[PDB]
Amino acid sequence: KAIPKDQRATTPYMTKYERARILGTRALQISMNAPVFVDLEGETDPLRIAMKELAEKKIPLVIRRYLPDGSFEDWSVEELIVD
Amino acid sequence: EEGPQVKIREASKDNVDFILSNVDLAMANSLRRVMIAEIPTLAIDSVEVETNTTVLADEFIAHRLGLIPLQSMDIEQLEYSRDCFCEDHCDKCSVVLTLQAFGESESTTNVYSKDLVIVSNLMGRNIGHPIIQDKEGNGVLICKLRKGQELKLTCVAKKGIAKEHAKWGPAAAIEFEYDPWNKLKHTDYWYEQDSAKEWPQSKNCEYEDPPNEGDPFDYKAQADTFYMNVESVGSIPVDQVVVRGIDTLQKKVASILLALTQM
Amino acid sequence: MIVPVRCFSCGKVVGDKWESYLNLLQEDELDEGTALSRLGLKRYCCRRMILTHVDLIEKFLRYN
Amino acid sequence: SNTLFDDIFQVSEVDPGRYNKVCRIEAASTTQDQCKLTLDINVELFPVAAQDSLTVTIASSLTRSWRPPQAGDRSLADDYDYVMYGTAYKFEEVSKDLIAVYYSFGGLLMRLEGNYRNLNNLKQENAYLLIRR
Amino acid sequence: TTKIPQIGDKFASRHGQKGTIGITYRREDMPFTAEGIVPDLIINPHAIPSRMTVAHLIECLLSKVAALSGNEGDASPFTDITVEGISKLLREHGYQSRGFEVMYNGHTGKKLMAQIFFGPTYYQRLRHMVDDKIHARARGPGLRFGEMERDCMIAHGAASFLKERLMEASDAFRVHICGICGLMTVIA
Amino acid sequence: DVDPAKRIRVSHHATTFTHCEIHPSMILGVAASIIPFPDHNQSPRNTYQSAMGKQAMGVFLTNYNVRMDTMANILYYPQKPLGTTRAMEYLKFRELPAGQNAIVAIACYSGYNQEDSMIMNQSSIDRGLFRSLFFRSYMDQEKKYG
Amino acid sequence: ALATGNWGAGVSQVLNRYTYSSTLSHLRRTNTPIAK
Amino acid sequence: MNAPDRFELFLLGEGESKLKIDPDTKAPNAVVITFEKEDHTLGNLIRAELLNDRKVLFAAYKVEHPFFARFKLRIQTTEGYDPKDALKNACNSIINKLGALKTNFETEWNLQTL
Amino acid sequence: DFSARTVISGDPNLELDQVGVPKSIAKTLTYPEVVTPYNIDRLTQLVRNGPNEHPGAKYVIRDSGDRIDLRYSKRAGDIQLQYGWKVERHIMDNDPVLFNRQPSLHKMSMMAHRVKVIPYSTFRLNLSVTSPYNADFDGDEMNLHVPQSEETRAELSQLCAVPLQIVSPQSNKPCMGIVQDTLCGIRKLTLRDTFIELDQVLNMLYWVPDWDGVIPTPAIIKPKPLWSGKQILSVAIPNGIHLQRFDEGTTLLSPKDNGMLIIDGQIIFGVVEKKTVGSSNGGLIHVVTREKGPQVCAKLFGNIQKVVNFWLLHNGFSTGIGDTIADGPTMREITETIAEAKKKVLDVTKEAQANLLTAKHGMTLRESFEDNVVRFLNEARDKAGRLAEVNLKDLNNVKQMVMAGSKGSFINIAQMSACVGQQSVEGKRIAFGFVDRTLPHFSKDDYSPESKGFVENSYLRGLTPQEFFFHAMGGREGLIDTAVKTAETGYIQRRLVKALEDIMVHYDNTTRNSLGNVIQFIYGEDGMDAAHIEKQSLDTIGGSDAAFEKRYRVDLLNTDHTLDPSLLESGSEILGDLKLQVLLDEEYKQLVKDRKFLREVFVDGEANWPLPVNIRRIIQNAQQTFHIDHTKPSDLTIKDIVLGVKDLQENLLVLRGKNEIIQNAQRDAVTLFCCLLRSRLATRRVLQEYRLTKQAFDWVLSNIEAQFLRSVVHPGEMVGVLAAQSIGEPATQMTLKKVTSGVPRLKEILNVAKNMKTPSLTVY
Amino acid sequence: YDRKVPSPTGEYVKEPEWVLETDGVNLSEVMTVPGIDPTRIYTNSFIDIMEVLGIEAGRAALYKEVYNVIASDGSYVNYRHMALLVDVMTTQGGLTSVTTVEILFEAGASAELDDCRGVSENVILGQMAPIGTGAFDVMIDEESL
Ligand SMILES: Nc1ccn(C2O[C@H](COP(=O)(O)OP(=O)(O)OP(=O)(O)O)[C@@H](O)[C@H]2O)c(=O)n1
Ligand SMILES: [Mn+2]
Ligand SMILES: [Mn+2]
Ligand SMILES: [Zn+2]
Ligand SMILES: [Zn+2]
Repeated sequence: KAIPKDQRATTPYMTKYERARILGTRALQISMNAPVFVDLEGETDPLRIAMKELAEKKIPLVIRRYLPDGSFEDWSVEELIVD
Repeated sequence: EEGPQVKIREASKDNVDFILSNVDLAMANSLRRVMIAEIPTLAIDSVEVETNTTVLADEFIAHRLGLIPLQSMDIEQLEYSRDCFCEDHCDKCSVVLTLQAFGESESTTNVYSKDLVIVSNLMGRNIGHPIIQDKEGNGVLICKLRKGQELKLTCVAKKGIAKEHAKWGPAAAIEFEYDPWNKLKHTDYWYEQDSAKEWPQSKNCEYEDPPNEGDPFDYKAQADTFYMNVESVGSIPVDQVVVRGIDTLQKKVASILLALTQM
Repeated sequence: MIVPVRCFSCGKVVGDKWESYLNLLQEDELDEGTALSRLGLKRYCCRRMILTHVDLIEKFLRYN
Repeated sequence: SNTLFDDIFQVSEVDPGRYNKVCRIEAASTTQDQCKLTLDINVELFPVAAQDSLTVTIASSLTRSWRPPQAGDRSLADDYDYVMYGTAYKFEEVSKDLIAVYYSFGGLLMRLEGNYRNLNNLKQENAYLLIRR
Repeated sequence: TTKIPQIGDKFASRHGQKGTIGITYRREDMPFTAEGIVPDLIINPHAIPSRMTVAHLIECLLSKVAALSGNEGDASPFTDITVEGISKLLREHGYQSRGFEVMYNGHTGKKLMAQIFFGPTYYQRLRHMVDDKIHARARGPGLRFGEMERDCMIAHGAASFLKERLMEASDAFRVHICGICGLMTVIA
Repeated sequence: DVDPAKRIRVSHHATTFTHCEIHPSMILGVAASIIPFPDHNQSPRNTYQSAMGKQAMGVFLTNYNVRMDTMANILYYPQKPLGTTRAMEYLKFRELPAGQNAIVAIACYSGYNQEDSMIMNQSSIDRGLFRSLFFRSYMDQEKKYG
Repeated sequence: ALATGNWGAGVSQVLNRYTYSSTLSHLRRTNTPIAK
Repeated sequence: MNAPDRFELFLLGEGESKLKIDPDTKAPNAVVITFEKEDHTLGNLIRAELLNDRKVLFAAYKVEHPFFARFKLRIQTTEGYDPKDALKNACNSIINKLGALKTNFETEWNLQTL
Repeated sequence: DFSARTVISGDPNLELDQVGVPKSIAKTLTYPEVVTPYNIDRLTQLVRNGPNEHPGAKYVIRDSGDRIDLRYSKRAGDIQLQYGWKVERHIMDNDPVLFNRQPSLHKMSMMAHRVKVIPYSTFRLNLSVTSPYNADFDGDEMNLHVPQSEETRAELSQLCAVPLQIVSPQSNKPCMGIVQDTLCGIRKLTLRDTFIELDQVLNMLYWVPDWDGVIPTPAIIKPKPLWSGKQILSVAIPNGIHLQRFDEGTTLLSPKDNGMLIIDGQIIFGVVEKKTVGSSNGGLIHVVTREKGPQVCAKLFGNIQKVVNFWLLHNGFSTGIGDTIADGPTMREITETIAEAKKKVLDVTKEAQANLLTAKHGMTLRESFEDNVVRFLNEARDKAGRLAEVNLKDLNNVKQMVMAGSKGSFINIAQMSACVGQQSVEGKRIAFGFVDRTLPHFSKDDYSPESKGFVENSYLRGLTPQEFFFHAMGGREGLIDTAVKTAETGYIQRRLVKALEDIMVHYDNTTRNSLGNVIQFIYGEDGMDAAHIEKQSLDTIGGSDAAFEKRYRVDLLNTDHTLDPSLLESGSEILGDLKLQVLLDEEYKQLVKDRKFLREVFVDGEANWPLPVNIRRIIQNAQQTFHIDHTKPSDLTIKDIVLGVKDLQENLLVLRGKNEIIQNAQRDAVTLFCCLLRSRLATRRVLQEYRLTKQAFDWVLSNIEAQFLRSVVHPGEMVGVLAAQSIGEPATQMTLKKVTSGVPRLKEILNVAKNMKTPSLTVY
Repeated sequence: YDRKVPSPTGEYVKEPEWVLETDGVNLSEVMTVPGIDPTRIYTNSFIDIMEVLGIEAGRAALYKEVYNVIASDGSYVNYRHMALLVDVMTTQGGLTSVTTVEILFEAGASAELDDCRGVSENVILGQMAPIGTGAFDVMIDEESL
């Protein structure tokens, strides 16, 4: 049941867990010859590639946070702060 | 003859005590090491057992075989088996020895290493002979049998270096010391009540002048003299452990030169 | 089982001294440490080699 | 490029406590009622006795490798016996209306009380120290 | 089979501390005494003070005498044997008397700043060694992953791992399902 | 006038003994009779040794050659301990020992002996220190109740 | 019953022969089944 | 087993060389050679002599794990001076002083009885 | 499945996060890697090598799902890989894998490591991951697990990896630190007198893998170039690390070479031992992790080891029978010390034996007597040991170990060298098992020392028969008490972890169970992660009323109580200023109330409590970073400070809801950090203490705020398990008064036992 | 006993006090005796704490017992793990201890609803548990350039 982009109340920061899932979801795909979106400035290693992706902010996924009552907030990779 | 200086103080077939003088610790130590690890020598490194009715297992005896020191004074004229174009072994890469023994007597019959027969062509290079130094000319006890008990064996010796297995090594212990008074302070002496009461004077102190209790510590000194003493097991005479030692160094370092050249 | 051929620690051959060690004691009546020094085994490593061998073969050879 | 303090001391005291090669000299100025030295010294490379006395200068040269002697076979911005190189860690103990600046030589420590050289002593490390006998 | 000692095998003195061999060195590389004696074995001092195994250390001092003098060294319990006396005798045998010796670094020849406690000590090989013990089960046609190993991985947050390692190979079968009556009743 | 190095013992405050022990060292059992100086050890340790000695390798009997057991471990080169107890005699430990007298250094030298680990001399090994025989026997029966 | 340890059970076991004194020790053991 | 055969401590694997020489990035006039199937015996000796050479600004070696016989020696030198040149220069003295010594020895031994 | 198990060994040449895997174990385990034009060349070489040569491969699978077995496969040497095929390749250097020592009682017993392929047959580890796995090298074996996909690889390296587990939440400090050898030696290396010469020096420098190549300059130039141990360690400690510490009379000239002080990554003063380099609250490994990050920190241990074990390999360290001997005079003083206590017990004896002893209140006579002779005998034991400890020298190698931290304590010296002491079984002297006596070598009714278990002797001297037997009685008691401990302990641990396993933090910051219920309305009452929290002192709380007003009151309107103008540029110009005064008086009022509040929360007065954001450290850093002259007024103004600090408060956020409810929570959650705050960045402090500039000041604060926000707990963490493992694991290292204690207590707790063993009221 | 208490000038000082400590427990009644401080009486029986002073006071006594255990061994566990535990034991308001087919039949007749947040549930089903890295979903970002 969905929570509008304004009014969102959870962290704007990426969590460790989200980042670990992201990079690995992505590296699974780059390891299955999916197209990539960044410059390969030498890299062969799919995690690594993905982590340059996540730093240049070109990973187009969205994290859907459920709250404990069935409600959710959708935050884009692009947006989440990575500390 | 300018440079590193020698000074024998004893010598014997078996030992050679000396003093190196005007040289760095490192070269000293390196000579040390080479004597211990890298000087070629001869030793059983293959044994085929036709028969062993002995009370000892085959590997057991085989091992003991590799340990009996074998004449090695012509060992530069022996190629390493792995450099020789033979298939396996032959007379340019090996001595072959034989061992047979049957417990003929009621009482127990010893197998010693003089009971080792060479079988192969030496080309008149003095190698392979079991080395003998006991009164009785037995050399080493390999085995023992009871009446009815048999052992038959061949062995192959090969040239080898103690890095590879210590059987191949020529030297036995090698004394080595420097600064017997303590004057460099390279070591700091543990004690209860007094550092001199309690530690023994090395014999190597006479040769060297006690320090004098005013004399403020000498920051410039180096390690220039060393007291060694090489002991030979016998496969190679002694003076020879040292000269061949010197010499293996010097080839070590020249392989380095040749390979700057090939860069 | 049988004298070992060399000192474990120094390499000195020690396999050629057992006969004698034992003749030095039983025939010329030396105490174990003057004996061992007669054989030239003067570091403690080789001493221990002679001094603690146990000739088990002697008991193995009693079986037929 | 300079030198920056320099004076002559009286040594009140030489404690070696617990160490052997190292000792802490409690020295005075001949001149000033006010300016003091506490300092650590390698006694084996430079012995020092009760009441001996001392010529002491902090200086600031003659941050790149180090290179052995050779420059050192003529170029000696030393005519001393004893020279350390340390780092000021100071506490401007700024105490009473006299200074104290701190210095550590690889851990052999120093400390100068006084006042006339506030507009003198490097805020900063690069600080050598020199002694002749 | 003959079992040559290796890295991994176990050893022990008789004072109730074991070790495994961590690495072997050949003789050149060991530290040596001026007499050119070198150790068969080097054990760490940290193993000592907290175990309070002074028997070890006296066994080694009495053993050194006994080898140098050719007598059996009386280690029985409850006698008048004393360090003092043991050390006495060792000193008459020209060693310093608490069993230290100066030793030299093998790599370099140089002497060692501190001296070393050095002496024979009766060590036992115990059964039960890294060849019996090494296995590695990864199929083709302990050693597990229990509740407590799960719980560590839930503590880390590692859900993907926890699913892969706990799954079946038992294939994901697919099924349609009513969204009112959740059952597998659906004619597809 | 006592030997400052001896242990304190507190005397016979006794005129009525009726007996005397034969030897205190008889309070021990078979295993702990093999530890040297166990009166210089913390108590638990004598307890672990009394176990691990049961795992050491020596010569279990002079007959091994001829038995055939599941498993057996005989060391190449048994030596008798430089330090023994008087109880050993009776336990024959000198005759069928389980051990060898290793020259041991106690030292930090490289860091590869940390945390109840040891550096061993490969040359020493080369020349046999600690080597041992191992035997496994396998059995089988024949046909049965078919 | 010699074969099993069937009696009180572990009453009979196989003689240890690891080492001579482990044997002597085994022959000398005791066991208490089951307040300090 | 998983033990590497002993010969590997003194003899070269297919494909490997006695030296590899590599330029140091850290600092100028600096190299790191890595010597295979060599150890301290050579390593500490060449090293020690590169430091009797006054155009030698740095020298040092190490075996980075004791399982492998390989050592790595790093020479840094004054501008104008190839390091490789310094290693010949020092290999050269070594061979010289030994030269010597074998001679002072071979002599001192004849002067001898037993 | 995809795992192996061997014997582990230690190795000073591997990094913290490595694991050596024998090659034969690397050839058995496999990872499925997908052909892609990034790897199709390596994969191909691997295929050509095969099962039996490592780097190689055991299977290739195609499109179809057909499994090509390279050992058998008549075409094993002729395979042309296609894109999208898979290759099950052996594992190889740098693949992640998980390594675990059982029993796995907390999550750092299962960490992810970097493979290093090695010869012989044991898994090998760095000495400093030892402690968390509670593993050593007399036998222990460990398991290793190989992850099977890319996701799974990424989990393991981005959350379970070694380096990430340096600092643990269990106790809000490191769980890994320098041990054993490198400890013994890092101390010896760092003493006053330790100097090194250039040959050795440069060999130490080269030994640090990322030394920039610069020979640092020697602390002695003059007779000799001689560098100190200090400075060479210092090469390993990276730039931008600052640490200070004052031990019981340390000063900035530490006579003794106590404490520590370290600035810009160089040691200035103090010997480095377990406090500095061990796994200690506020020490270098905790600092560097935080200031520079996990990966650097985990390099540091391996640089430090590099260095120091180098050095220790050349220096040497042993111990011997000698180190336990104390002086003939000392042993005569020990012997009397002991004699005196036996006389005191004798008079107590006679005294009881004439009935002139009194009990005091409900305690029997005999109990009274026992309690007294056991005080006496232990006070002996102790005095005798302190005696020994004093007498032994600095060069005493046992002492050198205790000194450093690496191994041994007092009681050790004591028992070895001076006297082992009273033995006891269930809390009492050896009891009369025969009738009226402890052994038949005594007469009846004997309550003396020797009769009931004192052991007079040391281990050096050896025990008597009687002594011997009563120490083994004692001994035994431990060996049973330790199996019962270990088993009681493992069952609690597994029930607390099943109890708590489902609690998690949710993206509301709430902590809840698998039905949603709330257990905590925000995790930990503060919403932090306990890895990020450190012991700081809250300054307002302590101190006299006078001294708090010196330190914090600014009165602009008084010429004694304003800010001197050398503090501050604006300082002339604000004297007498009325309206700055009204802000400053509101700052103070707040500091005042802060002091009342806290003193109600910690009624005791304890000042030091764990909080997130180490502000001292930050200020220390801004002081280094901006080259700060203590000798010129600052350009800060009153308001930059005082509003500057107010404003920072509003952005220290843990909760983020628009309504009032969440806002009050937000404010209550940040209360205690806020008081530290205000205390630390009060006006007079900022100026007269810290001396900050404007720039430095504004750096302070945007630092405080990123650090704060990065401490907050992350949603999704399973804090339940955590909790339980943190309470459990330490409950296992209880292997060890007249209230029920330790594990059975804790059994009586978690059981909710109607019928406790010692129930007690304390009445004031 | 010594008790740190602020002094008139503000800084904390020791001030001894006598204290009584008992074998056996009657809190409701001893609380009442003249001359004691009832605000500060304690007991290591948390049960009784709960029964005289209620759930919250019980929860604070329980913490304090668990922390005592842990610190008497001389170790240190951060607050929030034992605070967790103790909240767990007191959240239903009383002190609750922490220490197949049959079962499913019960579920059936009770209409058990299993939330499917656990790990084993989720393994049965072939899925990741909504813990850690499972506690959100990830979706393809159609909203981006
Ligand atoms: N830092 C320290 C200090 C001491 N010990 C110990 O020494 C005692 C006995 O040693 P040992 O039996 O060898 O311990 P473990 O090696 O753990 O025994 P095992 O591996 O056979 O289980 C134990 O109580 C154990 O605490 C330890 O692991 N770590
Ligand atoms: Mn252990
Ligand atoms: Mn262990
Ligand atoms: Zn040939
Ligand atoms: Zn020897």
